Amino acid sequence: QCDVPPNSRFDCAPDKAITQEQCEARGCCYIPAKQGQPWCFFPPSYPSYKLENLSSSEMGYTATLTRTTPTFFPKDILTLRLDVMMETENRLHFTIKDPANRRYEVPAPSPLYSVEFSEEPFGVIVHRQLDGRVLLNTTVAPLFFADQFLQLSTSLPSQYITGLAEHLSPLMLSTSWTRITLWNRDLAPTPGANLYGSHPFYLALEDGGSAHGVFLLNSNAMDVVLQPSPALSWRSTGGILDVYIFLGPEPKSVVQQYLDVVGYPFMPPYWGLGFHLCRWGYSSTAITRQVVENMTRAHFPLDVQWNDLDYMDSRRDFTFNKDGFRDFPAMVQELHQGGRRYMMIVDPAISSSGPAGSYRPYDEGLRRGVFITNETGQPLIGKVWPGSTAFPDFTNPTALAWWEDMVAEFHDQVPFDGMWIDMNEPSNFIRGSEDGCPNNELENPPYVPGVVGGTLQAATICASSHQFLSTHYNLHNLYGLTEAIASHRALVKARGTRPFVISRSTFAGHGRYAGHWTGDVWSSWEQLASSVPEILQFNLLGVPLVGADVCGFLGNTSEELCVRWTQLGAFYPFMRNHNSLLSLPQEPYSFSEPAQQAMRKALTLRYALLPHLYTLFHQAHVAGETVARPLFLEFPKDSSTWTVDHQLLWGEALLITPVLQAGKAEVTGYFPLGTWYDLQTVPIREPAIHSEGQWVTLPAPLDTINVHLRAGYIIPLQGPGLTTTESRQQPMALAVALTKGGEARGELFWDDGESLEVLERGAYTQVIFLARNNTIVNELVRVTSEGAGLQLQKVTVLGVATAPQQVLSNGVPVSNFTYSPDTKVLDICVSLLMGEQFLVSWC
Ligand SMILES: *[C@@H]1O[C@H](CO)[C@@H](O[C@@H]2O[C@H](CO)[C@@H](O[C@@H]3O[C@H](CO)[C@@H](O)[C@H](O)[C@@H]3O)[C@H](O)[C@H]2NC(C)=O)[C@H](O)[C@H]1NC(C)=O
Ligand SMILES: *[C@@H]1O[C@H](CO[C@@H]2O[C@@H](C)[C@@H](O)[C@@H](O)[C@@H]2O)[C@@H](O[C@@H]2O[C@H](CO)[C@@H](O)[C@H](O)[C@H]2NC(C)=O)[C@H](O)[C@H]1NC(C)=O
Ligand SMILES: *[C@@H]1O[C@H](CO)[C@@H](O[C@@H]2O[C@H](CO)[C@@H](O)[C@H](O)[C@H]2NC(C)=O)[C@H](O)[C@H]1NC(C)=O
Ligand SMILES: CCCCCCC[C@@H]1N[C@@H](CO)[C@H](O)[C@H]1O
Ligand SMILES: *[C@@H]1O[C@H](CO)[C@@H](O)[C@H](O)[C@H]1NC(C)=O
Ligand SMILES: *[C@@H]1O[C@H](CO)[C@@H](O)[C@H](O)[C@H]1NC(C)=O
Ligand SMILES: [Cl-]
Ligand SMILES: [Cl-]
Ligand SMILES: [Cl-]
Repeated sequence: QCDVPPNSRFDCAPDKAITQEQCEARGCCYIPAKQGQPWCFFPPSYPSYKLENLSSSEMGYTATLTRTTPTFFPKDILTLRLDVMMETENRLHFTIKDPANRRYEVPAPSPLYSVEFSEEPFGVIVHRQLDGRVLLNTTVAPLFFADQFLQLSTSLPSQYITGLAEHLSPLMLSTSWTRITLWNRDLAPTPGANLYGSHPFYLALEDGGSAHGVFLLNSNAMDVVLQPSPALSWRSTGGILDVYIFLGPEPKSVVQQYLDVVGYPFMPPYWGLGFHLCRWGYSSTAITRQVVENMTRAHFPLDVQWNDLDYMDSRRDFTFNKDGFRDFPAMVQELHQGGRRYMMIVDPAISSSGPAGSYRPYDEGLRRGVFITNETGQPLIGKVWPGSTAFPDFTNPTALAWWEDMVAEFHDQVPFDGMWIDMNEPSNFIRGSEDGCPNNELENPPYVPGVVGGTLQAATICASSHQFLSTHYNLHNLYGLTEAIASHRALVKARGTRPFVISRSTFAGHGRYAGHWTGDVWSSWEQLASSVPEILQFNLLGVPLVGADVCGFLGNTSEELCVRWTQLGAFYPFMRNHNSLLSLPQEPYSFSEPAQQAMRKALTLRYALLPHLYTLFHQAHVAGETVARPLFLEFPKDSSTWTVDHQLLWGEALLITPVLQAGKAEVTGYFPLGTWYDLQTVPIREPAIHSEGQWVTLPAPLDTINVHLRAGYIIPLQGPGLTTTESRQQPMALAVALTKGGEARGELFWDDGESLEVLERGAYTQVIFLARNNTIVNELVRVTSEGAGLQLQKVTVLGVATAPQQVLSNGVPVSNFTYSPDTKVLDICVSLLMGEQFLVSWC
């Protein structure tokens, strides 16, 4: 009975340090590890639930689950209801609930899956129908379902699993007895720690390159434990088991299927894809204006100027000081006059210490009962930047109305273009409240997940504090998401155009409302390298508008680190350089001339690619696609890609291989089977890498980042500007990467860059580009006033093996072309319109 292979032992003492006698008294097996692996584990006969009265419904199954022997946890729920819903051919959904009490809940034709059930011990078994592979099997360990402890386990199909944000780790999670804690926490990113957000989703790869995803729709503090058998255990401190399985079979299909439940990514405004520049320490409008002046003087693109806490009066939301920021409104109006936008920090917590009637956000918040309350029904008071603060309850419909009013009234004073919502874990400088927290089972639960500080109260507010929908215990992991939703709506009402919200704290489904940055990353080579997996991970989780602080936030960047970080950072979907109060300056213009040139080239290339990046965001928004994606999403059948997380793709076609280490003049990266053209051969070293699926060492001097364009793809480009206001007026270009057989395909999505309801109203242009048999044509999917008059002036064709004798545009010899026999590049001058059918030919 105790003859269980070490890697298959499930922990029977997750709650406490246990002796052999206590372990055996629990009905568990005690076998010390020979050097982590649990010493106290469940025998196969450990009491679980028994399935009874399984019955077939329309859309699936229902059953009773009965536990006859209590666990070592208090308040086992001995009778459960199982509901299985076969929702689509790709999506299976099951719940396990208490039928006697409403518990907290987060607010050939055949399916790809088959489901069967173990009776005793109870388990759900999900097979992939096509190849019989076991994807889910919850029979592997007991089902625990107590008031403050849920545990469901499964076998995994492989050692390859990704998800369960937010943590600083490789894209592929370690299955070596790893405890991953989901409890939103203000902490500078470091490995093994619960960070700002919680995404209870994983994607599991299968031998051969198929994949499936599992979402547990549970917002409680949880541990997810991975062991090398391989297997996973969800361990939640409340709510219910609400489980979705997504059958893929392609990894990109798993992600889209997940996003079909939690929401497709919001469409950002075009300007939001430009360069953002911020620090804590721009302590006046004069200094802030000098940042824009200095960037402009040195020909550095900048779409958006930001301020941190500097702008506020005594670090309070919806104020500006009358010292350095007396003329704040004029500053922002002037930014708009120059074609730039403005962003500023907003904290959730509201100063509670001001004289009554002197600070409207608090005074009005008190009147309308917007704040999280304590045992006596008064506002819970903590400490953040302004001192004593109350915390808005963004589950309260009246708090939403209050937040809309405060944002709209402040926007009437200072016409900011979005909100940078920080400290929204929610972060508390003291433990729970100024008054501490009561002694109850929510504050002191029977199972505390592996959170930093060892308590649910650490760096946040009391768990038993009251919100409109439930206790903070159940809602904590949603706090940031609820603020992001409230802020999205507030910005839609205030401005009447697409909202731009960048949030620190997140939850599953965040990407439907807002973007994210990875928080207080050190200015280190390690954090530069760690940013690639984390940006890729957020893309898999439907938050494609993500990036890290370019050059790092904490400490002092070096010039070499800031060159490499700007080079990589230019391929973050959200690109912002941000810097701490105590740091040396790190604006592009603050470095040596050669570092400035490298940084200017990185920004120039990003601005040139913006029509492509915007089209990739359109695909995320309409089809649940990733923007930044790991190689394994695009080449899943090549198992060499599975562990690659220091390279990224933009969409299907652009491979970025950054230097992530000091003192390097070369980088080794994986090239999937195919031809990869060096983007340096496109007017804005091997001209083409011919790969069989192999590692290639590339030259990568300090002034260089390796970027390759996949053969078979066409990229739309636009001319330069220091803003997207300027760049969107420039003529466009195509980069056409031919296959050996002379084929390529690409597309362009164009709209006005900021209106709401564009796709519903049809207020966009959509064009497909096709290369075939020495011709390039456009195919007009939709042509409207927005995009019709886009000028195409240049067509660069890569992989043209012989010099053409003639190049025609609509049947007429072109004004000029150049052909380079060394690089096999054909560069063609044209005068065409994206929205009018053209034919470019050569021979
Ligand atoms: C629920 O939250 C409220 C605040 O909204 C807490 O009120 C606080 O209660 C303490 C006493 O328990 C007050 O401390 C007292 O302050 C006065 C001076 O103002 C001092 O003379 C007393 O010796 C004592 O320190 C505190 O002022 C008050 N805070 C505010 C903002 O009024 C309440 O205690 C919370 N309830 C629980 C059970 O946590
Ligand atoms: C499993 O179900 C049986 C039978 O339940 C009946 O039929 C169902 C379709 C549904 O309509 C129920 O409401 C019916 O009662 C349960 O056994 C019955 O228990 C009830 C109440 O204790 C009793 O009145 C009947 O005599 C029993 N009927 C039979 C045929 O034995 C049984 O309790 C269910 N098991 C569990 C664990 O819930
Ligand atoms: C799902 O997991 C269960 C438990 O690990 C597997 O059931 C065991 O199968 C082994 C080998 O066939 C038997 O010797 C054990 O007696 C079974 N245990 C129990 C509790 O039934 C089961 O095979 C797995 N199902 C699938 C389809 O893989
Ligand atoms: C110099 C110490 C820096 C650490 C504190 C930063 C506090 C706050 N959080 C940052 C964003 O995560 C932001 O820049 C600042 O307002
Ligand atoms: C802008 O550049 C000037 C001239 O080099 C410098 O004195 C000033 O401090 C800079 N200001 C900022 C905010 O970088
Ligand atoms: C960064 O540089 C400044 C100036 O030399 C210094 O005071 C500060 O401590 C440095 N920061 C770190 C973390 O070394
Ligand atoms: Cl012992
Ligand atoms: Cl509740
Ligand atoms: Cl390999």
